[PDB]
Amino acid sequence: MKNGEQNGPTTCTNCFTQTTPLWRRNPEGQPLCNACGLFLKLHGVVRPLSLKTDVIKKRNRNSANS
DNA sequence: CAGCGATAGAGAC
DNA sequence: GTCTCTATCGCTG
Ligand SMILES: [Zn+2]
Repeated sequence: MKNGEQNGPTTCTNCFTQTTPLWRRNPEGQPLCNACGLFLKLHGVVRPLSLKTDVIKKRNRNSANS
């Protein structure tokens, strides 16, 4: 389609967040967003998802990213 | 050209 | 000053 816009709604099975810079996955084949896969895998233990937030701090960038 | 992993940085008190 | 949590970068095919 010429729309090219959104067509596949990915869902984080851990926090349902649809806003993320990189989609991660669990060694079990379950889809995760950014922090869920990075944080859960490194901790190996469940932790209050209460850390759920819709606001993410944006960091600086390189001179130019193609 | 795009996607991913690992490491390090920053913030608040 | 120290500690924790999260994101981006660089590299390869
Ligand atoms: Zn998530």
